[PDB]
Order: sequence, then C-alpha cells, then structure tokens
Amino acid sequence: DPAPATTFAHLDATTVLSRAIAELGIYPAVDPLDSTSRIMDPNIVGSEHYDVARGVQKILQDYKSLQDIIAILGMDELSEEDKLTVSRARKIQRFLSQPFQVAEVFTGHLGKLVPLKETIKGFQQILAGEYDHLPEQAFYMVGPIEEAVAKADKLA
Amino acid sequence: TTGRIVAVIGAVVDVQFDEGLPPILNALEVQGRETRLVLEVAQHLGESTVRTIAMDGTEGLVRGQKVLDSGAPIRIPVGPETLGRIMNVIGEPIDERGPIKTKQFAAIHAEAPEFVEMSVEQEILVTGIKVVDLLAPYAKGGKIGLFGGAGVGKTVLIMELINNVAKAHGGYSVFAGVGERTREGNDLYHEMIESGVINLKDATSKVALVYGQMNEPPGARARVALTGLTVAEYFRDQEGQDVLLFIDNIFRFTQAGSEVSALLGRIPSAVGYQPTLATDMGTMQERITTTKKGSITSVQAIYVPADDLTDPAPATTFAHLDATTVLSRAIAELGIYPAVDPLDSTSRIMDPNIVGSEHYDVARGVQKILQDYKSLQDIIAILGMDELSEEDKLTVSRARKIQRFLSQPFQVAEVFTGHLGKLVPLKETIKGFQQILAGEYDHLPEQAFYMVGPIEEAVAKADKLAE
Amino acid sequence: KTGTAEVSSILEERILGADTSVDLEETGRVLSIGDGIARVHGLRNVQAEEMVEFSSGLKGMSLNLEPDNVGVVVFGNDKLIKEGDIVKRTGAIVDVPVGEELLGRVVDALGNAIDGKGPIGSKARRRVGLKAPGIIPRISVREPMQTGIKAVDSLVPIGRGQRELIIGDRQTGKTSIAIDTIINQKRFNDGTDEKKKLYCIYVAIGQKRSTVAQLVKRLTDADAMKYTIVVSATASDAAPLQYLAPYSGCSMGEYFRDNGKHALIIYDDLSKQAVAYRQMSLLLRRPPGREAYPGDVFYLHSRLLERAAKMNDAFGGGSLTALPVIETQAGDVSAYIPTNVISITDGQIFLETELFYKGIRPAINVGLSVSRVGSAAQTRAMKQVAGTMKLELAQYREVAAFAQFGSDLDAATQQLLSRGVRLTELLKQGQYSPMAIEEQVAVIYAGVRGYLDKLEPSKITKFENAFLSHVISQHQALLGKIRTDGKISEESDAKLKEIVTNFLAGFEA
Amino acid sequence: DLEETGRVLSIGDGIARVHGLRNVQAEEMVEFSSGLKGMSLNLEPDNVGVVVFGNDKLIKEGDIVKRTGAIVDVPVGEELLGRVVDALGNAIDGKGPIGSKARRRVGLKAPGIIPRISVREPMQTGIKAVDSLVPIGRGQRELIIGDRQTGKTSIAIDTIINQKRFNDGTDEKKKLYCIYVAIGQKRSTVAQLVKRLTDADAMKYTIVVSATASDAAPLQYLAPYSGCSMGEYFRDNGKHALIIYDDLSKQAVAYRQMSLLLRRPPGREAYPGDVFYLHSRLLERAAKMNDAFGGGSLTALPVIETQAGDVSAYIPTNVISITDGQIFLETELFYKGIRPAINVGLSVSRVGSAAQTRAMKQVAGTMKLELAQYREVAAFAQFGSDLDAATQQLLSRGVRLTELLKQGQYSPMAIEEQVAVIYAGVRGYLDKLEPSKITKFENAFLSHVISQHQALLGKIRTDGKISEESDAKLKEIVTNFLAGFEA
Amino acid sequence: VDLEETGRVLSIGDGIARVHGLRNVQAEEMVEFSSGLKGMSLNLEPDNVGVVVFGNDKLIKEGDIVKRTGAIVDVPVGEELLGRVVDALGNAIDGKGPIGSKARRR
Amino acid sequence: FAKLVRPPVQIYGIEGRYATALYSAASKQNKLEQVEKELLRVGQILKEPKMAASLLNPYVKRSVKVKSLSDMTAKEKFSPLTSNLINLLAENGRLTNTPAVISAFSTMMSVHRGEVPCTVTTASALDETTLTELKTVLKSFLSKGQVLKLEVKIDPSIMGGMIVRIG
Repeated sequence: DPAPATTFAHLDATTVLSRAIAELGIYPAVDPLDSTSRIMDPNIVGSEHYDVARGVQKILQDYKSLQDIIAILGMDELSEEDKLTVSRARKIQRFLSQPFQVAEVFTGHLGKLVPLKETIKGFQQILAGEYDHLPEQAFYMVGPIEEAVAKADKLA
Repeated sequence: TTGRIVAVIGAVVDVQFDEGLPPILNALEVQGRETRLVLEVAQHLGESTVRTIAMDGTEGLVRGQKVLDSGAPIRIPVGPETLGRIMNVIGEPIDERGPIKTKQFAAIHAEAPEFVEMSVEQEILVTGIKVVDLLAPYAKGGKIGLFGGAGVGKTVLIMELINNVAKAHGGYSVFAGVGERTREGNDLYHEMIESGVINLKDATSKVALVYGQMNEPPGARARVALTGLTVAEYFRDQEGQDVLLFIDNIFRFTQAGSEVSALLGRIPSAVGYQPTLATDMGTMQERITTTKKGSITSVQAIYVPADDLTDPAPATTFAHLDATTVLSRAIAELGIYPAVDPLDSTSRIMDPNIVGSEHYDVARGVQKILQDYKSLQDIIAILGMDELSEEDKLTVSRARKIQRFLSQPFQVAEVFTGHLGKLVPLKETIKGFQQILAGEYDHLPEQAFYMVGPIEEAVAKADKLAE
Repeated sequence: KTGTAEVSSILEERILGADTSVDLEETGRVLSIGDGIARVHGLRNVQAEEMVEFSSGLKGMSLNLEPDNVGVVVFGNDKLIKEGDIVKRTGAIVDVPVGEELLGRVVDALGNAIDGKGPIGSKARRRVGLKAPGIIPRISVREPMQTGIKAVDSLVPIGRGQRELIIGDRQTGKTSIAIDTIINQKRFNDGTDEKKKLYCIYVAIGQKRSTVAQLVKRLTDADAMKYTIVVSATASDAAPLQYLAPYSGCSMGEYFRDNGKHALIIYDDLSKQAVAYRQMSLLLRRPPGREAYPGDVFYLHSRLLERAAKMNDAFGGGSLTALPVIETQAGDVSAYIPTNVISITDGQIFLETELFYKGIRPAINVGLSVSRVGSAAQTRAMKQVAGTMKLELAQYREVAAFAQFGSDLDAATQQLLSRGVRLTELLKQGQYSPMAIEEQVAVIYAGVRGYLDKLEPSKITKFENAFLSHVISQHQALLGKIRTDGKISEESDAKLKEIVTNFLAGFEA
Repeated sequence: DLEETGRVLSIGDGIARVHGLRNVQAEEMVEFSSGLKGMSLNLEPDNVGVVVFGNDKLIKEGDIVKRTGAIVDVPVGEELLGRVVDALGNAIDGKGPIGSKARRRVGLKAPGIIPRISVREPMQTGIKAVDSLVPIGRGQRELIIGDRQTGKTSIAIDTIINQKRFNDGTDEKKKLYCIYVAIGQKRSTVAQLVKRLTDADAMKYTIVVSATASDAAPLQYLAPYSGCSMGEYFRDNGKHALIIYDDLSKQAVAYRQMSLLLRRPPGREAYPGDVFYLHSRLLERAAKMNDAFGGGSLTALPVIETQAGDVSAYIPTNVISITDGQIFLETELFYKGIRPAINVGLSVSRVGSAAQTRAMKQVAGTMKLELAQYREVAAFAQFGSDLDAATQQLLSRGVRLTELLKQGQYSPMAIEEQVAVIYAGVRGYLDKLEPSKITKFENAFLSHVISQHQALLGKIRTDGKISEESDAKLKEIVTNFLAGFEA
Repeated sequence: VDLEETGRVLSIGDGIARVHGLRNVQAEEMVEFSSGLKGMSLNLEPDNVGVVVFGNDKLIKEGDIVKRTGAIVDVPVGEELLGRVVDALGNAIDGKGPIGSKARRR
Repeated sequence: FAKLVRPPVQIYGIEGRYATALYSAASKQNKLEQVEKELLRVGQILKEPKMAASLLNPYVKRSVKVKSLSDMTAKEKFSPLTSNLINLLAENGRLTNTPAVISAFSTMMSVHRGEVPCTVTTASALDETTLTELKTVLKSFLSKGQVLKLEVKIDPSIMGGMIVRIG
C-alpha cells in the first residue's frame, strides 16, 4: 500500500506490530517484521544484544512454520528437540509480553520495565532455558523474567 | 410540442423540442414512426431538448425529424383483458389476437404504497416443496427473489412452481417477461394454451402474460417490467387479487438500467452499474407490496450475473426481498434438482415464532448440519476422513442424505428428468428430516432420498435401492 | 459562455445588454433538469449549501455553487420539474424539526412523521448541520449500556455516547440485534434515569417501507416505539433524503444529549447512504473514488459520527450514543468505508453466519467483537463474571484449536470445551431478548463457576429459561440487591449459588 | 448532390466525424470516397459519428462521405449456398459473384410467439455423442462450447457433413442450409476449412460467412447480424438453416474495443453489457418458426470459446442463459486421447428430448440413462476408488460406450449406424469386448450390417423407430456378427 | 508579450507552471522562472508549456515571467566528483561547497 | 426560460450557439440587418491590435479587456446593443472565435435563404435562394472558370481510376 510503503522510506526506527500477536493477547503486540531501527547491529548495540536477537528471530521463524498445525491443533504433533524450540519460542513470546499499568483497567496487570542488559541477559538465559524446572505461560507480562520465575512457583 | 430529432445516439433520441417541454416521462410520438414510437422523456437536457429513449424500431430517421409529443406518458390497457393476452410494454397484444381493450389505461409509473398499506405482517405460505418452504418459508404478497444463474433448470424450476402453484392458485397471476427468451415464451405459450389455464375461452385466465423479449430495445425491456407491474397493480388494487407476479427476470430490467446509464451521460457505476439502480429498485419493489386490496406475491427471477451476487445489483436486491432463493451452482452441478443453494434460499420469515419451531428448529438443525459439514469440507477435500470422527461422518452422511432428499424429482421436466416429481406436503418434510436426524435413516442407501419428495417414498426407494 | 449555458435564452439577451435576470442571487430558473440534477441558473449570489425550495414544491439543496449555476439536489420528483423553474432561496440551510414527539413516531427525515399515518409536527427545529462536540463538552462513558443480550452486555459490555460499529449481513435478525436491544431499553425507558430513558433513534437509511413496516411492526409489537424515533428514509425515499436521514437524526440525538438526555442512534446504515451519496456526487459528476466512493464520505461520517458523544454536565451530561451499523456483504470490510470505520469506532461488532446456521443466534464473533474501550463503560457485576469467562471462551476457542478431531488434551480441557459450550448456550438469545444485569450475571455465574458441565449443553438452554425465571421469582430480594449494586455482591453469590445449585438440581432433575 | 456528399469532418480511429449527412437515415450505411462503408450510427447534432466499417489509414479529413442512403441489408439468398463470403456478403473466394442479389435486412427481428412454433424437430448431426445426448431439433440455440482445435471445428464439419446427405436427400426438413459464420478465423484456418467443405461438397447448401482474424472489428461485428438475416430467409422459405456463430467471443472483444474507442464505456470483463443486447438480439432471431414461414428454422449453433475453461465468465454465463443447452467439449480428454473430448456432464440440451428422433430414442432412452448411470458411476465411481460387479459393468460398458461416442475427425455417421453400434452395447453385447476392441468391432460390425443388413438398417431408419423385429434381427445379426467380429 | 523566450505563468499551484509562450523553446528545454527557479519546458503544447518546476515553490505566481534559458539541461560532469556529493543538477550538496566539474554535459 | 426562434443556422457550432442568440435576437426586432452588417464592419475592424495581442492577449486582464472593447465595442456603435454579448464573449474569451459566429449568423440570415454547390461538378458560384440548382446551371452554362480542379471534374478522379479499378 503506497502510503505505508512510502512511509518506510522516511523511517529511522519502526514499530512493526502484529495484530496476530496482539490477538494472541500479547501486549506488547509487536512484530519484528521490521521492528527495527537501522542502528541495530552488534557494534552499535551490544554484539551480544545483536546476537541474542538473531538467535531469537531465527527460532521464532521455524517455530512459526509449524505454528498453523498447532493453530488448528493443541499441544501435540512434535519431536521434542523441536518442542524445545516451541517452548522457548513460547517463552520468548511470553517474556516479550510486558503488563500494562497505564492500562491497568484493561489488563489487570501492571506494566513493567526491563532495561537492556537484563533484557538480553534474560533472553540469554531463556536461550539457555533453565526454566524447565519451570513451565512457560507463567512467563507472561512481567518485567524481570525473575518475577515470572517467581510467578510460576506460587501457582504450583 | 413537436420535437426534432437532434441526435440519435443509440436509441437515446435526443429530441429537441423547442417550445415544448412536457414533463419527464412523457411519451412522445415520433411523427412518421409507424413503429408506434414512444419516446420516453428522461431529461430535460435543456434547450427543451430532452433526452428521450426511443422504445421502438428506429432507423430511417433523420436529424430534425418530427416528433409529436403525446404530452403524457404511455397509456397502456390496464385491467383484465390482458389475462390470456401476451402484451408488450406498450400494452399491445403480442398474443396477436386483435387489440387488447382493457379500458383503463396507464402511465406505468407508480409509487411506493404506505407503510400502513404495506405489509407490516405476512404469513408463511406453503409451497409443498420441502427445501423451499423449509428454508425459505414464503410470505403472501411479498417479493421473493430467486437468484439463480442461466438456464439452470431455473426456468424449469419456476415452471414447476408455476405449475404447482399458479395452477393451484385461483387468483390472477401476471407474468412480466423481462428479456425473456422469445422461445421460452413460445414453449410456455404453447403450453399455456395447452395447459388451458390460458384458454382463450377466458381472457380472464389466471394469467396475464407480458413478454418483453431480449431482442427488444433494452429501454423497452427495462420498461416491460413496469408494464407488468402496472397491470398487476390493476389486479391488486383494482381486482383485489392475490396476484402472482412471475418475473423472469428482474435482472434484465436492471441490466437494462445499468446498460443505458453510460449513454445517459450518467456514469455506469461500479461494475458498470446504473447508479439509479437503487431507486429503480426502490420504486419498483416498493411499488410491489401487499396492499389490503390484493397482494402481489412476487416471484422474481434474478439472474446471478456472471455468478457474482456481491455484484452490486444482487447486492442491492436483498433489501427488497423477503425471501431469496439462491440456487447453488454446486447443488445444481450435483445434478440435484432441487439445485438450490439452500444456504441462501431463505426467508427472513424463518423463525419458530412464525413457522412453528419444529420446522424452524429442524431446519436449524439441518442448517447447522450442513454447516458443520461445510466446515469439514476443506480438509476432507484432499484429505479424506478418519482424521474425523464418525459422528461427524454421521452428520456428513445425514447431510448427504438430506442432500439427496432435497433432490426431489421434477414432474414437469420429465423431458429433462424422466422422473416424475414430487410435491411434499409439509409434514413429510418436517418429519422427514426429523427422522433422518433421528438416524432413522442412517443405514439406508443415500440415493433413496435422491429425487424423492415425501420421506416414506424415500424409504420405499431405499428398499428397492437396497436391491 | 463556455460549456455551461451558451443557451440562447441565456446568450440571447447578453447580446442586448446582459439583460434578463431573475435575481440570480436568490432565485434562479432551472437551467436544466434531468437526473434530478438541477442546474439552476442563477441563484448565483447564494450562500453555500443553502437548502432551497424548488417550484416543484420540493426542497433541494444548493449544494454546489457553481459559478454559473447551482447544482441542486432534488428532494423528490422531477417529471414534476422542468426547466426555467424558479428555484427560490429559502435563504436557508437545513434545519429539521427536532423535538421529542418523534418518540412514538416513524418519520420521514424532513421531520414529517410519515408512516402512512402522516406526521405529528415536532415543533422545534434544529440545524442538521450542527457539528460534533469538543473535549470540554465531552466527558467519559463510564456508564454502561445494555441491550439485554447477554453476550453484548457482557462481553462487549457497552456504555452510552458511543460510536460502535454494528456489523454483519442481513437478517440474521440483523435487525433483531437492534430490536432486542430496543426492547430491552423499554425497562430503561421505564427506568427512572433519563439516560435509562434512552431515546432510540433508528435511522433507517434506504430501508424499504415494507421492511420497515415489518420492522416497525415488530417494534409495535414491542411498543418500544413510544420512546423511539424512527428516522426513516426508506428504499424509495429519495437519495438526499436517505443521505440526510443520519445528519438530521444526528442533530436530533445530540439535542437530547445536550439536553442531558441520552439518545441512541442507530444508523442503519451508512452503507446505503454512501451509495446514495456517491451516486449523488456522481450524478453531479463529482467523484466516485475508492470503491467508487468519493473520499469525504469519510469526512461526512467522521464529522457525522463524532456527534455521538458522551458529554459533560454542561450538556446536561447527556449523550448521543451512536451505534452505527454497516450491514456487510460477505464481511467485506476491506470495504473502504469499513476500513474507515475501523479507524473511527471504538470497537466493532462481528456476526458469524457460520454460527447462525449452526443455529447460533446470536452468532457473533465475540472474539472479533470489541469495544476498544471495554472496561471504561463496564459494571463490576459483569466484570466479576465476564473477565474470566472471556478468558474461558478464549480457551474454548483455543481448545477449538484441537476441538477438532479429538477434543481431550485432558479432561479438564475437554471440560473447558464443555464449559465453553455451556456458556455458549447462554450466548444464544432467541428472537426478542431484553435482560437485566442481575439476570445475566446470575446465569453466567453458575456456569462460569462450572455447574453446567455436569449438565449437558442442550439443557443449559432449558435450564437457563427455568433458572432465570426461578430466581427471578424467588430471590428478588437477592436479585434486587445485585441489581441494585449494579454489580455482583458475594453474599448473593453464595445465596444465589445455593439457590442455583438447588434450583439447578430441580431443573436437571 | 448536396448532402449526397458530406465531408469527413474529422477522422481518426475509424470514427468519422462527419460533416453533412443529417438528412441521413438512421442506421444508414454510408459510403466513403475510399469506397469504404461506414454506418452513421450516431447522429449527433453536429456530426455523424460514423462507425467506419473497415480498417483504415486510407482516409483523411474532408474526405467525402457520401450517403449511400441505405440502411444495411446484407445480400441474401440461397446463392450464398455454394459461397464463401466475407461479412458484406462479398466474395473472398473470388469465384465471381454470388447470386444473392436479393438483400435482406440485418435489421429484422425475432418472431412473435405466434410467428414462432416451438421445436419438436429432429435434426441430427450424425454425431453419436451429439445426437445421443443432445439430439437436435431445429430453430434451437445451442451452445457449442469447445476450444482451439479440440477439433472444435472438426466436429462442426462432421455435423455439416452429416447434413450433406439430406441435402443429397430431398428432405429439406432434414436439409440444412449451413451457415458458418467465422469470426476471427484466420485465413489459413479458413482456407482449410473451406477446402474441407469443398471436398465434402456440402458447400453447395452452404454459406460460409467468413470474417477472418485480420478483419475490421465492425465487420466482424456485423457479420453475425448478416448471418442473422440470411438464415431467416431460408427459414421463411420453410427451410431449416443452421447458423454457426463461431465466435462471438471475438465479436464482443471487437465490440467492446469498438465501444471503448467510441469512448463508450463498459463494465464487466471490460465489456459493455449491451454486448448482451447484441447477442440477445442476435440470438432471438434463431427460431423454429411457425408454420407461416414454411415452419422454417434457423437453428443456431452458437459457438463459445472458454478462456481457461471459464464460463462463470460473464460473457459465457450470458450466452448460457440464452442457449437452450450447451455442449461442453473438454480437451483434457483429447490429451488423454479421446476424440471427441467432452464434458458430457456439462453437455446438456435442456430441450433434449424435444429435439429428438424416435429410432435413436429407442436405444437412446436407455443409453442416455446407461451412460447416465455410467456417468453416475463416473461420479459414483471412476475415481481411483469405486466398484461392485453391477457398477463394474456400467463402467466396463460405459467405457465401451465411451468409445462409441468417440468419434474420429472428418467423419459423422448415419443415425441407423449410430443406433446400431450403440444397440450392441445397450443390450450388453460387447462388454465381452474390452473397451479397446469396441471400435474395431464397431467398424467391422458396421461394414457387415451395411453389407448385409442394410435390409435391417434401412428398415430401422424406415420405421424411424425401432421395433422388436429390428431388435431381434439386430440381435442375431450383431451377436453372431459379434461372434464373427471376434471369432 | 514575449511568449517566445519568455512566457507568463498561465497557471500555477500545480508546481507545474502552465506557461503561455516561450514558443521558440526547444523541446525538453531548461527554462527559468521568475521566482529565481528553473523549470523545464518539458511539454510543448501549442498553447502553453507544461513546465516542470525544477524544485519547489510557493513563490511563483501567475503571469510570472518565465524566461527561456534556451538551453537543454546539462549537469556538470567532469572527473572531480570523486569525493563529492552533489545535488541532482550536479552541483554540490556536500556542504563542502563546489565540486570540480568544469564541464557540464547534457 | 425564454421562448424564442433560432432559424436557419441553427447547426450549433457553439458559435452557432452564439449565432442563435442573435438568431433569435437580431432576428427579432429585425435588427438582423443592422447587425448582420455590423458584423461585417467589425471583423476586420477587429482583428488587428483591437483583436490581436493587444487585446486577445489574456495578459491584458479581463476587466481591462472589457474596458477596451467597452473601449473596442463601446468603441463601436456597430454593436449598439449587440455589444453586450461582445463584452460578454469578451469575458467568455470567444474573441478569436467571432468569425464563426459572424459567419454563422450572417450566414443565418444569408444562410437563411441561400444555397451553395456541393456537387459532383465544379462550382462555388453560390446562391442566395433556396430554390436553385436549376438557375445556377445557367450561370454555369454561361460562364466558364473556377479552379476546375474546383468541384468534381469527374475526370481524374472518377473515370480516372476506373480502368485501373477494373484492373
């Protein structure tokens, strides 16, 4: 569509959402499809930062391939190595979710903050997924992954 | 006054009337036009030049040519001498039996009657065709549109209705043949005499034929519809009659409107449309009603253009309907006759409230059953079964039985079918499905339901199909 | 001249001395008429967008002040018209009669309460051109709003001052959706607050007299009409009339709003308007555009619809709730105006036919149905049961992911489907429906606390009837209390529950 | 000579804005200095928008357009039989002239219902497939729909070829004036085609109206109308004329293009919708007339070409709604082999039985059905998934019967042969044979009965309606012969 | 007026100056507006010159005298653009002031 | 709107539409003749700077253009009241366009009882009678001249092609 098509030409950072993600309830509802700032790159950002992101983007894509079968099919048709990716991806999804205090009326969940080092770190662990002593969707809408870890336990 | 042909730009004859400017619609007579040439004023283009539409044979014409304004619209015979008669637009025996003398003449334009005179309420009227009533329960004096494509036994079906109904039906019926095939009228005609519903021992047959075949000037085809309406208005209001208004095919009326639109200097709207479609419709359909004099129960063949309904015309139409019969090319294609798109052969007047819930519910169960079934189809289509449960299979099968059961042979078109067709009095229908639903049929061969009306017969048919 | 009028009636005098001039400022002679598009020669000076009156006894609107003529939309017939006709200014733009004696009435949009009973004159008049409110004029909708349709009130729990799109294809009781709401408003109209007394405005745009006749009939049967304006520009009703009908309606609902009263306008439907208008444009050779529509139909609507708002106290606190309607064609919302509308309304209401055929009346895609708003117009009652429920339905659907072949990822979840289905039974609302909150939540409560899953889905409906009427009968004490609180009171939850369980026991067994 | 000359007011694009000619007849074909014709279609007050008939660059402004003062007629007559004409009814054959110095208006109309009498007619094409499943009457509009040598044409030739025999008969009623209107049909194609006819010399009762590929759009446009007049002549002379419009697809294209060029706009498929009016008007004149016209006919076998097999296509949908059935030819079968290649399923003549011949009817009643059953098992069966012995026969049988509706190019049958070869199968006598041996059988069987049982065959034709005697005779003849064919 | 090598801005607020005159304009000619600006008399209509405003405007107004530059546009070309950022006219934008492009070439 | 008479010429070349103004206006009151002749004056009175780019020139500014007719035609009594259309057409830019009107008009009371050859032989004799092509053939048959090439000379032309046209 010409209007956004063009718009893109002037951008410098973009938040590309995914209403599907939104629809998945997730707030934030984003979607890096070009949720970028061209100033993203391992030098510019931490290389770790960069690296963590690429690993993440990757997993999600693959996970994404399988994902409609699941959309029309539960927690089931898998080989587990691949389940690992599922879960992690699902976690990744979940950790990206951030509650919303500014929308507390709507959410019933209060917004949070994770400055960058924790964030990357957060994911580095998730990538390391230790949270296997832990379940996954008890990893929604936190700030610290920590609170998510906490939050799971009390449920149990 | 008098006009001069200033332009014949198509059959739009722009006539310049110099010192005359009779109101829009006024029928103008071309002087020298032996072809009884009504020009209908459409616009005062200015210059007392009018846009008119020529509605008769035109050629020979020279620019300047003299037109004598009849100063009013067409008068056409309205009232009873038309029954039997096949009239043209201008109200003229194309039954060709000497003139037509119904002494009440008409301008073929009329209004939407009052809301209070409108149907504020109507009733399910049985047809005795299972599918038909069931999904589309019909209201007396309303407008029912039959969407359906090309020659799909469309005609067959209507005929069959006509047969069942117009015959049954004591009242008058009006047939307004819009763009109707000369041939199709021929057959019908010959039949009509034959059927002796038209017998000319009664020019107060139960049927007036108005035919406005597709060979006609579009404008002419466009207006023949009104003609039929005007007469029928005669019959409703004047003759108090339960009119059946057989319209074949309202699409062509519209088609003519849209077709002309460009030329009118109007824009040919979306898909080329008439932008005046709506108003055309509004005026037309709203002219139809159940007054409390008579009822014009309106059977409207609606061609589904190019099979697009999304198509603005059909798109519009729905508003003006009360019952839609959408015939399914797929169902038809399954040879099933009834060839329906039952999932849009409907009546708003489906409701337990109205039609009793049994009907309704059963139907809803069915509507559902098909629906669910519908859902599966996309998977199964490449992917067969067993990735489905067998109750799903049951419904599928049932839906299928039902499918076949809607197939209900055609008594009329033994020429097409060889079958003799059935009328299903309602209970065999309600019951019928209740039973299949009840699984009472769910071990029979499905062809049992195929081309049957009453469900018993399906059983009978089952037995023999079970060898 | 040039293009326009080298008419040698025109030219013919210009010769002489440019003599021969009616007024041309406030009168004109119809330069040409055809197509209900009256280029009216003269009038020239004229205001912009003055409604004029034709020597056809019609009104028109001098919409287009063209430098030579005035493109005048004809509010009526035109065989009636001929050229040279005097079209006289009225000096005046549209106002429409406004008033309250339209409640109880079916009108033509001119404010002649025709119905074939003809009119009853709403003595006041009001410019239809009146604009949408400001921020200070506005205020928040915290206030809920009802339909007495469980689903609606629950899951897309409303408020008053709105702009919510009602969307779906015809007579699913498409209209029924509106009706049941209307019926429901009766109690509210008997309801003491005058925002409970909610003046219903059904703008019927292009809706045939017969359909309407039935509809009104339906209303008649409901005699909800008493608090209802039906602004009616039927299918026959001339395009500007139909076009006008919302704007007129629009001024009128704001009137109540600004007279503190809360009016609800149902625009059913702009779909027909656009067509008309566009057409209108087009006949004026003014554009089509996207989807053949010229684009300031958005401006039209954007301006039109903001006029439904929730006002502060300065406006008597009132509201004009707009529940605009578009009846789709195959859910074609890709459809320009729908696209627009998507950007306009603070949520939109989806119907699924699928469900409908399945029998699901209502058939709604709640999942899609949204009030972007949502919580701000809510009640705690509803909030207490509905949140989770939404969630549970989320799960039903989610588990509809595999509710396919298989439906047990475990019993619990199978159960969740059972529940979902149980709750579903509640979401169908037969024709004619007009609940109160307490009833709804009550019924919800049972299920959302899972008492129905033992019970089988068909009997939920049966139950639902029985239960509701049962509790209604006895525990008006309690219900009274819940109703009162506008919210579910815990004590009542238990007492209710106990009733419920037992009652349930009586229904089931 | 004042306004019997006019000056081309301006010209470009075959739209001759024409100065003068106002005294003009409406719908006058006019005459150019280039000798070219035009029609003053649109008489605007200013000029005459003249659809210029032909293709040009051969004109310039101020060129004299002289009235011809005539509304189009097209040369008409039986003297176009034995003629291939261009659309104007002029040679291209260059065999000197026609004899059709009578002319008859393209502007002539469809019968009144009273002037028309419904079809009950026979008329067979000699094509088993056709005559069986769409047995033909006369007057009828029937869509032939089929494509770019699917032998799309081949079939038509065979039909015509079949009519030869009637035209070699004295039965006018079974004679047919064949009119082959060629739209867009390239010259080579035509060259062959014509040539074929010559060879078949069925040409003698045959017009070929030929507007090949290059031809100007109006010409091609007109051509059907030309055709439209011409058969009606025969028809009023009680004769049964056949017009083949192959094809209006091209016409529409041309027309639209023409319209567009007229700036006159369109809608669907970029076509203006009175392309329907065009066809409707074109097609209504196809009729089986009442008795008043010698009961003539102009039987129309319109032809439509499916782009990508599509029919939902507005123009196809249209044509279908006009036609009294459609004959789907389905090419895949052709790749698959099958001559002819047909979607039989779609092939319907709603008219069908009204158009019949009792001889055939005796086997055909059963056959339509057995094939129906076969088809029913095309549908029920004939996947990679369906059988029982019952059906296995129908299939076997079916497959066999398929071969019988299979049918080589440049070759139709006499009806009695059709009934014959069919007969064997109807009573199930060659299911014994594989599908493969049927044709062989058929060939052999046919030359055998021709040789001996012309007695019978002649006879079966004679009673025009089989009888047990014939049956019985056939039965031995065939069975035994069959036994002879095989062993 | 001189509608030969000059034209008057026929209409403007199009950013395309429909300009009457400049008639002895070449095709594809660089012209110059009275508003400083260049335009190109891109379009030779009998009657006016569709002149693309070679830049942007809001300065321009009717009748403004549009003078032919009488030259078909060229841009500096050279060999000294190495290390150089230019505007599309082939003159800098680098802010390093000018390029070394001696030559201009169409 | 005004019931009027638009007699021969007619034809509405726009300037026929214009002509028709005076084809009812001059025509009525029959200041036809006054004007008919007026025009004759005007045309060539005009077409120099009092027409050309010292006028027609849009760069004159329209009001000023009036005020150089109304200084050009209320510059001339050759439009003592038919000036006004001038001063209108002026505004309406139809100034170069006047010949066609003038013609049409002038013709519209001359071609408002004339005739002209249009014939498949030579002339441009023209005529001012309605009945004709009888009279003229006695002026044809009388005088010998014209471009000869002027009208049909049915020789190079027809005839000239003809053997070729057979082959």
